[PDB]
Amino acid sequence: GTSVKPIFSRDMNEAKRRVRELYRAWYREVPNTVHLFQLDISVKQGRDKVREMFMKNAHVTDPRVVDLLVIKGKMELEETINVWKQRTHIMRFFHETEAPRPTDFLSKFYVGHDP
Amino acid sequence: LKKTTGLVGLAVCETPHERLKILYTKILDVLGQIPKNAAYRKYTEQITNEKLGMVKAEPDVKKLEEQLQGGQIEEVILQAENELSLARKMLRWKPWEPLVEEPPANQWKWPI
Amino acid sequence: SNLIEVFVDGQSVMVEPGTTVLQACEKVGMQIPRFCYHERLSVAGNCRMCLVEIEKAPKVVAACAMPVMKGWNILTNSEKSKKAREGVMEFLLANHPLDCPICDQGGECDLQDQSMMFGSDRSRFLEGKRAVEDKNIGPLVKTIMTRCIQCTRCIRFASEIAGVDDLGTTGRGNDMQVGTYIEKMFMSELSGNIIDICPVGALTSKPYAFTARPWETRKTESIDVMDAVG
Amino acid sequence: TYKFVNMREPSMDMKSVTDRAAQTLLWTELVRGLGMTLSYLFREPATINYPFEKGPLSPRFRGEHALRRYPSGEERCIACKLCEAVCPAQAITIEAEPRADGSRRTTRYDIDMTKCIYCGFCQEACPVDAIVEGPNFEFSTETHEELLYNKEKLLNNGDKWEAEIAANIQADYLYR
Amino acid sequence: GVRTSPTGEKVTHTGQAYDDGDYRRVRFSDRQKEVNENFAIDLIAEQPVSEVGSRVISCDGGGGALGHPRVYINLDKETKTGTCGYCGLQFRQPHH
Amino acid sequence: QLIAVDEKLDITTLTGVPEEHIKTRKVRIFVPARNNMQSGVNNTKKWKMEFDTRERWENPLMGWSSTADPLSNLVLTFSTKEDAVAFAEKNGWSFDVEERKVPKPKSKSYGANFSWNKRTRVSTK
Amino acid sequence: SNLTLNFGPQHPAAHGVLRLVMELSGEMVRKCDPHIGLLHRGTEKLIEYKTYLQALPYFDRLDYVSMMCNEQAYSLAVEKLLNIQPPPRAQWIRVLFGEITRLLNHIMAVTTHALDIGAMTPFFWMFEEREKMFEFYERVSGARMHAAYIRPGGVHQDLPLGLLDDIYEFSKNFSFRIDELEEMLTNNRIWRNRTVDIGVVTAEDALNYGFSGVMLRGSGIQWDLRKTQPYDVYDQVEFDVPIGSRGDCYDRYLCRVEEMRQSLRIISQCLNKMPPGEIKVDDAKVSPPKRAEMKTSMESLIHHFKLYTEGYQVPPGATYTAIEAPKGEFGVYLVSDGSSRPYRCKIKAPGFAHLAGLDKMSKGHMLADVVAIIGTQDIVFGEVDR
Amino acid sequence: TRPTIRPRNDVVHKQLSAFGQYVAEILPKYVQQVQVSCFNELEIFIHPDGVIPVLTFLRDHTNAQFKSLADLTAVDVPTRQNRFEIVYNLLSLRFNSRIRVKTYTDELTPIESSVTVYKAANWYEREIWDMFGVFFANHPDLRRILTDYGFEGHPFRKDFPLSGYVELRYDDEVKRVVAEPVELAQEFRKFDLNSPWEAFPAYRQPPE
Amino acid sequence: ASATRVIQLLRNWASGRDLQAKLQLRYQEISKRTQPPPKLPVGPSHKLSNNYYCTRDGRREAMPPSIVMSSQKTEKKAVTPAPPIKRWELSKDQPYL
Ligand code: SF4
Ligand code: SF4
Ligand code: SF4
Ligand code: SF4
Ligand code: FES
Ligand SMILES: [Mg+2]
Ligand SMILES: [Zn+2]
Repeated sequence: GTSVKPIFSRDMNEAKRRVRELYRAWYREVPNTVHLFQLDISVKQGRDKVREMFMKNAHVTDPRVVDLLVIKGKMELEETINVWKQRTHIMRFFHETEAPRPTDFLSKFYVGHDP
Repeated sequence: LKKTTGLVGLAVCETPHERLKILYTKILDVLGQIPKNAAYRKYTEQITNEKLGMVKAEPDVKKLEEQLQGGQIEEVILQAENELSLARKMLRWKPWEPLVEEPPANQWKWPI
Repeated sequence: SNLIEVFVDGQSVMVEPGTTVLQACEKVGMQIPRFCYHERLSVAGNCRMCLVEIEKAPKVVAACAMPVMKGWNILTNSEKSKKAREGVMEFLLANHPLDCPICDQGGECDLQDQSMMFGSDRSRFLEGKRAVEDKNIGPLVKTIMTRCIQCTRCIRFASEIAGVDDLGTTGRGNDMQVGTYIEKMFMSELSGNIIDICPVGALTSKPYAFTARPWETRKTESIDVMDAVG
Repeated sequence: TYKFVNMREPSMDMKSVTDRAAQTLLWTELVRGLGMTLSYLFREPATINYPFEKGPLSPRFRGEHALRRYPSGEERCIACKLCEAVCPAQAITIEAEPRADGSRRTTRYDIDMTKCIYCGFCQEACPVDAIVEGPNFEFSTETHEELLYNKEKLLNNGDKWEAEIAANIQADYLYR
Repeated sequence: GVRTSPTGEKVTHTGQAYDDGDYRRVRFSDRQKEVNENFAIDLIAEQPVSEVGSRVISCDGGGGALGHPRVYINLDKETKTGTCGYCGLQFRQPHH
Repeated sequence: QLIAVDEKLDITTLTGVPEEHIKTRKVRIFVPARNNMQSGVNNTKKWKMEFDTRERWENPLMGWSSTADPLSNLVLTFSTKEDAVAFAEKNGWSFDVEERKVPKPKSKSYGANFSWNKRTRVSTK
Repeated sequence: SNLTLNFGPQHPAAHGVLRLVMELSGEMVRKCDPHIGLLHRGTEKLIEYKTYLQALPYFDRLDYVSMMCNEQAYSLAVEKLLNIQPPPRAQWIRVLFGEITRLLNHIMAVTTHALDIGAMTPFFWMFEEREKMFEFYERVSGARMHAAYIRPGGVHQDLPLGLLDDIYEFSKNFSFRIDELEEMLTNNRIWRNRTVDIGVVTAEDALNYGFSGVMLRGSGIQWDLRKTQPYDVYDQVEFDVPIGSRGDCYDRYLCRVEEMRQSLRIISQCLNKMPPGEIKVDDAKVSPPKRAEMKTSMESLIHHFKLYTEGYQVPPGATYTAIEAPKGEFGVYLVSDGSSRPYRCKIKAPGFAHLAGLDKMSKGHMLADVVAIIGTQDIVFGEVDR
Repeated sequence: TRPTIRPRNDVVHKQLSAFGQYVAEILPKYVQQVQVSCFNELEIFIHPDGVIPVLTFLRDHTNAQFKSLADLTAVDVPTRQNRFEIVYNLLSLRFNSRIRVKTYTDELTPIESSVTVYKAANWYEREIWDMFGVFFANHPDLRRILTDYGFEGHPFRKDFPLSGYVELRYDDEVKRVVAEPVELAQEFRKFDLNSPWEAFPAYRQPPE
Repeated sequence: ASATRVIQLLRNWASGRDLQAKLQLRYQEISKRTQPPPKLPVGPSHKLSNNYYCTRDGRREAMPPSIVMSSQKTEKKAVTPAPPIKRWELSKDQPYL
C-alpha cells in the first residue's frame, strides 16, 4: 500500500535500468570532458570520480528517490556537455584546496570542540 | 467591409454570421454527449443558446457586437472555437464526477 | 458533577466552583491583560487592567478576582472591555517616565506590549509628571522607582514567598510609594525574583544593567548546578 | 481612453508623391537629423568643473555616518540599540556597560560601511539624534579595512562634521 | 583624559589598549591608532550643577525637539544631586 | 497508477546537505519556555526544532563573533510534536523531544486574604 | 553544425549580466537560450528574515530604474494586508513620483535601445533630464535613486517647501526634449529599417506567454492597469493609453514616447491638484509618530520603540497586488502568518516573461535584430533574477 | 472608521462569491474549497490531479476567459505532510478579474506541467523546481534557472540555511575559483521579535 | 542663458525652433536653496475627545477569509467573475498620433 505515485519507475528494476543508462552516458562523456575543459586529470580519474559519485547513493531503496537522483544526474550531464559549466565547476568535485579533515577521535580532540 | 481588426494575428472575418452559427451548432452538438445533470452542460448550453439567438436575430455586425459584449466579433469567433475545444476536453475528462480525493485535515489550515 | 457551565464569548465551558473569570477565559485559550495578578501570588485587584464585561451586567468586573457565576457570559472583546483597557492604560501611562531607550525592560516590558496591544496610540495628558526618589535595597536589585506602576507584586512576593516583611507602601493616593521607608537591604536567597515579577523597569538586575537587549539574546534551556535541587 | 500611434495613411496625390520622392532621393529627414545635432553643437554644455564645481545637494542628503554630542561635550548615544535592531543590513554592532560614573554608554559601536545600504533608517530610529548620516560622500579608501568604522572613527567624524550636521538638522527637523 | 600605556599606546575612553604580548599591535606599525581625544566622561564632569527651587525638575537636553525625550528628576535626596539619565546634567535644590 | 512503495521515507540524498551536517547533528524538538520577564503566553503555542550549538570565536579584526556552523540560526515551527518528529526523521537528523510543560490549574480566592484563623491572611494590601 | 556563441554577460548589448547562448547559421539566429541567475541574490529568503519595514529597501533594488514604483507596489500589498488607508496627500505624492519614475524608466529604456542600435547621441541629451529628476528624488528623500520614500503607511516625509515649483519648471520644458528625441529617431529611415517588422508578436501569443505593459499594447491589446484596476488616485487623472498596430519594435518605441507625453500630462494634473494634510496614516501602531511627539508623549515613545525594534504585526493572509510599473505589470504575492515578519514574498516581474519569450520573438532574425529585440523588451535583470 | 480604515466593496465580494460557487459546481471532481478574502480576492483550492483540467476550463470557458497567467510560485510549509503549496495567479481581461488557484504536493510527487495550457509557466515551473525541488511532469526543458551550475539543494526551502553551505573565492595555487565550506567573519544575528501578547483575536486558534 | 545672437539664430534655424524660449539649463528661475520653516498639519486622529482607538482600528477589523463551498461540509442562471468590460473610447483630445 502506502499509496504513492511514481515519477518514472514502478519498481527498483526499472530504476536500476535508468541508473545503468545514465552511468553509460557519463562514462562515454568523461574523455570528451577532459579534452574540452583542458583538465589536468586523467580519464581514469574522471571515471573513478563518476563511480564514486554514483556509489555515494548506493543505499537508496526508494524508486522515486532513485528517479529523482537520475533526473539530477541527467541535468548535470546535460550541463557538462553543453559547456554551461566551466572548469571551476568540474574541478569542484575533487576539492583540491580543501585540507583533509581527520576522522579519528584523537585528532578531532586536538583540533577543537566539534565531533 | 471592415479593415484592420486591430489585433496582430487576428484576421478580418468575411461572413462572420455563418461562422458563428456553425460554431455554436457544433458546440451544442458536443454538449449533447455530456450527461444532462452535469452543471457544465447546462451552463454552456444556456450561454450558447443566448449567443446563437442573438446572432440569428441581428443581421448587423456592429449592432451584434454591441449586443454580444464580446469585443469585436472576430474575437467572439475565436472564443467560440476555444469553447468547442474545451467542450471536447471536458467530454474526455468528465469533471462532473465526485471529488477524487479528500485532502489532509490540516492541509489548508492557515496560519501554520 | 460540581462543574458549572459558563460562556466565554458565547462558547460553553465547564469550570470548578470558585474559578475566577480570568481562569475561565484562560480555559478557552484567551489571555486577559493584567499587571497586578500573578497566579503564584495572592490576588490584589489593584491595577484594574483585567476589567471585562459580563453580558446583561452594567458594571465591568475584575476578572482576576471575581469568581464565575453559573450561566455567565464573559465578553472579552466587547466595546466596553476595550474602552476599559484603553482608559486604564491611559491612567497607567499618565505619570510614567519617557525612559524606554535607557530602561533595561525595553524590549521585555509588559507595559510596553500591553500599550501596543490594548491601549491607545496617543497621549492627551498635558500636565507635568510625578518623580520619586530612588531606593537602595542592596547590590543585586537596581531600583528606579519613578517607573513603578504600583502593582504591589514585589510586596506580595516578599511577604508570601520569601517570608520577609521589608517591602511596603508609604503615603497614600498619588504620592503612595513602594519601598522600605528606611535604609534597609532586602537581602534574601530568593530576592532576585522580584526582578522577574516586576512588570516594569522599576526593579532591574544590577549586574545585568545596560549590557544587552532581549531581541538579540539566544535562549538555551538548561539546568542549574549551584545546589542539588536541579 | 486610448489613441493610436501608427494608424495613419499617406496621401496619394501627385504633389505628395513628388514630395516623398524628393525625400527618398535627396535625403531630407537625414538633413533634419544633421540639423538637430548641429543645433546642439552651438549650445552651452551642461558639464561642471569638478572638483572645483560640485553637484547640488539637500539637507536630507544621506552620507557618511557620525556620532554626535550634546553641547556640553557629552555623547548623545545612550546604547538603546534601536539603530542596531532596525538596520536592514545588520551593519551596526553595539556593546554597552555602565560607565565609571554610572552612565549608560557604549563600549563598542561599529558600522560596517561595506554592509551599509545608506538607507537612513538608523537616524530615524535614534531617539536622541546620536547617529546621523552626515553630508560627506568623498571618503573612498584604498583598502577594505579602512571602511570598518569603530566608535573612535565615528566620534571623530562627528567632531569633524558637527558644524555642518547641526545646520543640516536645523533646516530639516521640522519635516521629521 | 587621554593617557598612554606602558607600551606608549594611547588608551581610549573605553580603556582598551593592546597588551605587551599581543601581536595585534602589528596592525598599527607604519600607521596610527585612531583615538578620539574628547573624553565625554570628563567633559560632562566639568558642567556646573544647576540649582533650582523645586522638588521636581525637567530636562530635555536643550533645543526642544533637538534634544532628548523630556524626563522629570526628583530632588528630595540632599546627600546627592539629581542626574539626568539622558544628558548627564546635574540638578539640586538650594541646600545649606 | 500506484506502485506500493514499502520503505520508510528518506530524502537526505536529495536535500544537498553535506553529510557532516546530517550525521553529527542533534536537533531539539520542544515548546519554548515562557520568558519569565513577561506574562504573555503567545510565544508558547507552537513547537520548535533547533540545532545544537557549535563553536563561536572572536574575529581577529574588530573582534566580531565568527562561526563556521551553517545551521546556527535555523529554527523550524510546527503545529504538533508529531509533525516535528516526522520532519526530523525524513531529513535524517537525530532528535531529542521534550514533552510540553503547561502551568497547572491553581485555586485562587480573594477572600482567603482575610482568613479568620488561616495563615493565608495578608499582613498588608 | 550551428555556431554556438556566448552573448554576454560582459557585452555592451547584454544590458546586464545575461548569458545569451545563441545557435547561429551564419548570422541568422537558429536558437536563443537566455541563461539568467548571474544577479540572483536570494532576495526573497532575505525578505523572510526581515520585518516589513526592513524589507522595503529590497524593492528599491529589484528594478533599479523604477524604484518608487517598486516601493508603491509593496506598500499597496502591505496596506491591503493591514486593512488601513494612506491619506490623500500621500496618494497624490505617490502618483506624482510614480509618473516621474515612469519618465525616468522610459528615458533609460528608449536611449539604451537607441544606443544598442547605434544612435548614441540621444542618450546624452536625455540623461541630463534624468539627472534633474534624480535631484528631485534626492531633495525629497536624501537619495538620488534608492529613496525608500514610499512606505506601507504613506510617505516618509512631506515635500520640502519649494519642490513643487521646481517640478513645474522641469515639466514645462521636457516636451521639447521629447520632440528633439523624436526628430532624431521617429522618421529616420535607418531607425525604421532597424525597428519596423522586427520582433513581431501576435496578440494571442502575447497574452499566452504572460506579456504585460507595452509588449501587449504594441500588439493592439487595450489593457492598462491604471485604467482597468486603478490604485491611489489614478481614477482622478486624465490620460490616453497609446496603442500599437503591428506588434513590432517600431510600434513599441512609439508607444513609449507617447507614454512619456501622457506622464507629463498626469504630472501637470498632479501638480495642480495636490491637497493639504498629513503624509502618513494617522495610526501610530502602523506609522511612526513625529519626533516632537516621540520626545514629549509616553505613548508616542512606546510606539516609536516598538515600531523600530519589532515592527507592526500584519494579520494573517495572502495577497497578490499588482501595479502598472513602467516595464509592465509588477506584482507581489505576500503571505503573512500574523507576526511582524513576512512569511513569504514572491515577486512577479514582467521582464521574466518577456525574456522567456525572447526566443519566440527572434525566429527568422539576425544578430542585430536580436540586439534590437533585447532592447525593445526593456529588461533589467535585478527584477528578472531577484 | 472613516479616515484611516480601508473601505469595503460588497458588490465585488458578492460577484466573486457567486463565481466561486459557479466554478465549484462545474468541476466537483477537483475543487476542494472556495474562499473569498476580505479584500475581494477569490481563491480556489483543488486536488493536484485537476491542475490541467481546472486551468484549461478557467482559460477557455466563455464565462471565465482567464487567458493570462500573472505568475506561478510555491510556498513551503514544513509542518504539513504535503510540504509545498503551488499557487497560480490568473487574470481575465474580458471580465477584468483575478483568480487564485492553489494545490499541494510533497518532495517526491510530481505535478503536471501546464506549459500546454499557458506558455508563460515554462520558466515559472523551472524556477519552482530550482528553488523548492518540485518536479513537473512532461516539462519541455526542466533544469535550474536561478542557481549556480552544480549547486546542490534548494534555497527557498525552510530547512535550507540563509547563507547556504559553500562560498566561493579565487585560489592562486590552482589558479581558479573554488568552492569551500562557509565560514563567516560575523555570524548573522538571529533576533526574537515575536511579542508574547496576542495581537489579533479574530484569528485565535482553539486551545486544542 | 548668454550667447551671441547670430549663434542663437543659427541654432534656431538648425533645430527649427526658438531655443531660447525653453532653455534646458536652469539659470535663475528655480527655488532658493534656503526656505522658510514649515508648519505641517496634524492628522484626523489628533482630536482630544471622542477618539477611542477601538473605533479607528483598521488592523482589528481584518477577518479570516469567508468560506464558500467546503467539500468536507431552478434554472440557476450562469454567472461570470464580473460584468464584461466596456469598450474604450478614442481620445477626443488626439485620437491619431
Ligand atoms: S518600564 Fe517599559 S514602558 Fe517604562 S520606560 Fe521601561 S520599557 Fe518603557
Ligand atoms: S517595583 Fe515593580 S513589582 Fe514592585 S510595586 Fe512597583 S511595579 Fe510592582
Ligand atoms: S544607513 Fe541603513 S544600513 Fe546603514 S547603518 Fe544605518 S540602518 Fe544600517
Ligand atoms: S545611536 Fe541612537 S539608536 Fe543607536 S544605540 Fe545610540 S541612542 Fe540608541
Ligand atoms: S489583574 Fe485584575 S486588577 Fe490587576
Ligand atoms: Mg522588572
Ligand atoms: Zn538631560
